[PDB]
Amino acid sequence: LRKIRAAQNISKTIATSQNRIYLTADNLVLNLQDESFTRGSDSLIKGKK
Amino acid sequence: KAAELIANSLATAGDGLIELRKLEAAEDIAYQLSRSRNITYLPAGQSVLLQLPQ
Repeated sequence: LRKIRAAQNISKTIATSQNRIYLTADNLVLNLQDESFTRGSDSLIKGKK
Repeated sequence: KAAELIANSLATAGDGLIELRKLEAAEDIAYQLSRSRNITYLPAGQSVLLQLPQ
């Protein structure tokens, strides 16, 4: 059984391995805009008295 | 004991029992031999700013 122990130990060391694959992503952004954008103007002709 | 019980169960369940136990085991063995896989996805997008038209 010493033989088995040693074989076990060697097998253990050699054997260890593992793989895995998955896809995930993390992202976060917060944009705060309290406004409707301006700088919007049509072409109109206006005049004042 | 498990082996004894399995043998007993298969004996009762007949040959058909044994056969597909063998298949299950084969499936297990095959899985272990090659355990891995992935799933494919189509692309996601990223954020962007939307401008509303006037």
